[PDB]
Amino acid sequence: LEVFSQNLATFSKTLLTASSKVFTQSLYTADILSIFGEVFLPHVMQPVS
Amino acid sequence: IKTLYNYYSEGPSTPIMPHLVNRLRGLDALAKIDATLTKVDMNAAYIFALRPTFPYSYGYKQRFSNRRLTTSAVCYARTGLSSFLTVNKTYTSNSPLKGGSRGWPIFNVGVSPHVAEPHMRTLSPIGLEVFSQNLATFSKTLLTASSKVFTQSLYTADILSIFGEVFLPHVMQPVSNYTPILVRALLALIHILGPGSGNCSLSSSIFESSIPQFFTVSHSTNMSNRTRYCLHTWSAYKDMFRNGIPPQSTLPPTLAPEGSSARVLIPAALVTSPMFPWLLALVSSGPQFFLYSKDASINTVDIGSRGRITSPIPDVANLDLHRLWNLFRFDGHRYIDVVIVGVDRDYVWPYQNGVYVHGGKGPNGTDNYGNADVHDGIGTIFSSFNDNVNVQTSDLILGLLTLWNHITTTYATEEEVTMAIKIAAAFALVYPVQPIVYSGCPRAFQSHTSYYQPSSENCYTTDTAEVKSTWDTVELSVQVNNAMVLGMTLPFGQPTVSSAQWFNNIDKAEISMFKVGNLPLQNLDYLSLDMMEFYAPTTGQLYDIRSDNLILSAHRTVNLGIGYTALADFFAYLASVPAQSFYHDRMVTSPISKQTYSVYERFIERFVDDFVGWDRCDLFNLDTLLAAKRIAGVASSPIPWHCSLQRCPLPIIMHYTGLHFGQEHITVRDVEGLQQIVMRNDQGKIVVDALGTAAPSRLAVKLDWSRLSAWYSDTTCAIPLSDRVMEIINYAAIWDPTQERRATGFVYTYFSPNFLSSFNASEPIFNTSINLTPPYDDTTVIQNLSMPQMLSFDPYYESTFYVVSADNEWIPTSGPAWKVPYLENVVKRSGRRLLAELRIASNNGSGDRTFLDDV
Amino acid sequence: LEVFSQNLATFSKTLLTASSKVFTQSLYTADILSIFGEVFLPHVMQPVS
Amino acid sequence: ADFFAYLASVPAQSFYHDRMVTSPISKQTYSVYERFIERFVDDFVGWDR
Amino acid sequence: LEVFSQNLATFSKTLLTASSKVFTQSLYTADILSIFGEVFLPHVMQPVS
Amino acid sequence: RTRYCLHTWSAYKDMFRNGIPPQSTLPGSSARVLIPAALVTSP
Amino acid sequence: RTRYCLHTWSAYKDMFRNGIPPQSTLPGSSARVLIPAALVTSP
Amino acid sequence: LWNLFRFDGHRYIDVVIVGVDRDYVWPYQNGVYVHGGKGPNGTDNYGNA
Repeated sequence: LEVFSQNLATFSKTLLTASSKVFTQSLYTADILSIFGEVFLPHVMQPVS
Repeated sequence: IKTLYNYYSEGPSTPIMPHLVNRLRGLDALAKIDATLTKVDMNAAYIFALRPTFPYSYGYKQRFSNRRLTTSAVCYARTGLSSFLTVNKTYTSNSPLKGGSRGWPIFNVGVSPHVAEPHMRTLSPIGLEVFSQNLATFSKTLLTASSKVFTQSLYTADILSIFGEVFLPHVMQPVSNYTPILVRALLALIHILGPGSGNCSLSSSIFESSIPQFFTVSHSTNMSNRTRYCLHTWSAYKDMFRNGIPPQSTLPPTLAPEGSSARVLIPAALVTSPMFPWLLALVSSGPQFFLYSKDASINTVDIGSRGRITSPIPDVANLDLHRLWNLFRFDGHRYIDVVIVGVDRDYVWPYQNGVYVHGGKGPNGTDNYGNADVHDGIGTIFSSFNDNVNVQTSDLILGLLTLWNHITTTYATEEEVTMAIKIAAAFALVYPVQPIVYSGCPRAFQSHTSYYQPSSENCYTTDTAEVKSTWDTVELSVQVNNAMVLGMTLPFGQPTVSSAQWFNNIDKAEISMFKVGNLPLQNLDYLSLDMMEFYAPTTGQLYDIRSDNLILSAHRTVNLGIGYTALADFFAYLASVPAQSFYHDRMVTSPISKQTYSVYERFIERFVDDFVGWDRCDLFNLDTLLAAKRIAGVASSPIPWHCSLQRCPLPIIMHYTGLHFGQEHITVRDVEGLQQIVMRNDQGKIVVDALGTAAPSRLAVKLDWSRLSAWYSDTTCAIPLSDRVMEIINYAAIWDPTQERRATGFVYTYFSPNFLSSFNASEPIFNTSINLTPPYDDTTVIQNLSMPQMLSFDPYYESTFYVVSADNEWIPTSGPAWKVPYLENVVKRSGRRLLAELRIASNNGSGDRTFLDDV
Repeated sequence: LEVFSQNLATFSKTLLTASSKVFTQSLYTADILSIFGEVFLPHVMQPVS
Repeated sequence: ADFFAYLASVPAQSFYHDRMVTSPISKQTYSVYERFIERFVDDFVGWDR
Repeated sequence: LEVFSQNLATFSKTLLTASSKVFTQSLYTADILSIFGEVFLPHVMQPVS
Repeated sequence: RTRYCLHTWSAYKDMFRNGIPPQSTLPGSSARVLIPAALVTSP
Repeated sequence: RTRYCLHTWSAYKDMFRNGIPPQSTLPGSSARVLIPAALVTSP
Repeated sequence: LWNLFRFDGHRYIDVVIVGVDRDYVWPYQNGVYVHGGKGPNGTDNYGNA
């Protein structure tokens, strides 16, 4: 949902609501966010499977 | 709401400008919703957008026809040069070529003193925080949008400092306007591809087979409107303003753009975009490079008078095919500081090798380059624009297609696009000199004329396979070439006095102080701020497919340019503006040219303010009209000044104005509008004694527009092909009592037989297999699309003249006694019909009239 | 229908995500739609046969 | 078509090899045969004549 | 009118932004207005002719 | 006769920059038909 | 007669510190007129 | 009568010309060089006023 907010609205620090760096090399940092926003935009816009 | 049927059904009203402007607005609205631009093939949507065809049905009538078999068909007018054929740069030999001009005109456009009015905009969440910084005393709660999660992005605190330092006016008053760059984009696309009818030379026989697929880039220092570029990173650019203010400083912001010393902020992620070189263009001064067709042999074609298509024109070897891109000169920003934001000290310029960004990577491994080198022209950078570079049409327009896709979707509103289309329509097309054919006078009035012999002017064709029309008697000498080069016009009729000439091994351009128009500058601050996401986007869409794409927009501006040309021709036949007032010798032949220009500009200035909404003097001026020079050894043809500024044929004018010239206005039967004209000589013997009918006054046409319809088909005759004798001369003449010798003939602006043969195809493609032969051909007439004779021969003096019979047995009120043309517009392109005109004898029995009379 | 409701959706460009790829990369890009969606975009916009 | 040719009085010799050299009456008969065919095609087929 | 409503606007000086340039730099500065706005400021304040 | 050019989807994609044009170009290539591999074997 | 001095906007700006004074100085320079380049060519 | 009158106007005038390049040519008198425009011997950015 935060990636959806990134792709839907102009950037703001309040949009970053779920990411964290407490856990290292996990699926919850900002580079995973960039991955989701870069190579999976269709599935962010239309979550379907 | 309205359709082409409704527009073709209705005619002009007594207030013409309130009627013509509304009709043009409705035609533009129709052009908006016309499809045939997205799903169709690439070089068919382009050809439909840039070379629109106007259907029409011709036909002529005769008095005593016995089983006369005629063909009712549909033709497609089209006008406008799609390109220009000149001699190649390495010709020498100083000899004429069949269709090769020694030089081409330059329609130079200046910088408008007016500034496009910007409209309101809203700031991004980061921009609102900069507003809070500039509006309130500092607090840590004011910093609400910035973050350091994303490195070297547009959302950290240094970007905030940039916004607060060099863009404070735009933070306080968020405002933007984008019509200048849209105008330049539309003009660039249209000139690169070429609008019009496909004719690509001073001769009306050579055409362009289709839109070119390959271009070549050529460089010429002498005749290039180049601009200077400097490249910096943001750090070095800011550092160069620390020890005082250097000369030519771009640091202060701009609200009213000024020509020199501009600057643009370009993010690093957008430098690599294909739209960046086109964005540096369309705001700079142009053309910084010349665009040619890669091959002029597989693209140029020849059309005969009968419709014979010969592909290789006789002199393919020594000819270049300039696009309209090389015939236009634009003045924009002359010095641009391209400053890249979010870049370290080893940037490396991506496009051109050997070009180093100030503050970036140095020549040989060094970092933080300390030189702000100035590059002359956009070809020294952007390796795609180097000399002798061969480009495919897709790999050259794509960036443009990208740029227009972004601005019209993210940055600009629909009103800006509409204004851009309306403004760009003024420079959309280029038209050659107007040719005319004087029919002469009947032998009965040989002693009462100053213009007895038939003549022709500006009638040039190069086809040799078929028979050449006798009217075309133009030989392309140097003097004639220059005289016709000084004769091309724009949609509003403005000529140019600037020219270029590249041959032997020398390129030389003469650019006069007078310009054909002016264009507004693009404020680069709006571009920079939009490109850093400082403004909120206008729309969240990604594609302009469903709203104002580049091809549909360009189609709209081409339609509006042809409409401007048609309305200008109509205004010429409203103020009695002669064609000869727009030739090379317009400033010395007669002092009445200024008087005609007064009324013509009165019409144009009312049209522009009522429809375009821009300053009139920026789109049309008398500066180039009044700066005529005359070549030297070029003499004017002995033709009376009786025809207007017709640039497009009659069907286009009727389409854009509602003029009706059908067969209902041709009289066949008959109470006293006749007058006997009597003239005696010094011996008291009557020497004329002929019947005549008074030509209508412009007031009468104003109160009844069918008077103009009847005035046509009373003075109009079909143009003969093999002989210089018309069938109207044997019966009628023009009698002007205020003239010393009171008899004359008809002037009849004349296009070509080859040009009208090109009208047969429904799409402007002619390679080998297109059949341009006339429909149902049986046996010598070149078709009359010429507009009637002017209702007045003086721009200010109102006097009455007559159409006078010449034989004895013809009564002018009984109807014309020759081949009398008639026209219709026709929406649905139908096929050939073989019709028969017969006598009515009360025993006329035909199967169709007997059994097919139900409907 | 997925492609149609996709290209019709409102995005906010922003170089963080891939929506900005229609600007930084040619407008005939397949990183927001699919390759087939990019190819059949004109016909997806006007479905006729 | 044969019935229309009878109705429009179209001779059978207007469709031979010498239809154009014999006498111009062939085109005069075509000028009515075409009307008959055009009406029939515009009333039944619905395609361009 | 842009220049007039500009110089009439309330700012908070603060050396972070450019409004403070009328203090740290001569009061005839063109970093808040434009150069033309700075030049025509007295006449923008009182438009007469 | 008419000219036919046979490719694969992966090979046809690699001809152009990275994707194939929405509108087919001029030169063969005047027309383009996309056939799933399951329909090619049909009579 | 009167004395005329012709400059350009960019060159006229560089005479002073960085901007040109709102009030013209004493010495020529007793009066100043700003003309857009499109109006200079007018008769 | 032009010669019979004497008027007192401005004695010193600065013609500025805004929106022009560094190769500007004075279009009214040969041999007259605009400061910041075309120089005497084809030069650019003329330095003397």
